[PDB]
Amino acid sequence: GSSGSSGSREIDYTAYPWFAGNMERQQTDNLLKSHASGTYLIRERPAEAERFAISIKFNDEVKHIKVVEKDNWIHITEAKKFDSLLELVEYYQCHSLKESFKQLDTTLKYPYSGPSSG
Repeated sequence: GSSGSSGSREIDYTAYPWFAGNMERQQTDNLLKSHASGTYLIRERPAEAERFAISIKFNDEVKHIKVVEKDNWIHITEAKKFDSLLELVEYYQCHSLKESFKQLDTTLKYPYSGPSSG
């Protein structure tokens, strides 16, 4: 129960096309693997502290990153703080993910499968 900090309106991550939510892991590596070497997506995980994740298809291998939410902040591997998930995404969207993971060098290019209605 964070005391002092309040929240009037939180950013809706489920409004973006690159939003996946609580999809099926296997489904992620099944749809991503097929996608191109630039398909990224953001999924959520059943946890109090870590309730966010990011999966991007790069190097013929689907990588799954974990998000940490502490002190009303959102970041990964405590390498860089961001006002919120949105920021963290917009950051890599242009800056390669090498900074956090050398082995991984890419930037959110295209979204995931996408919500196909109809």
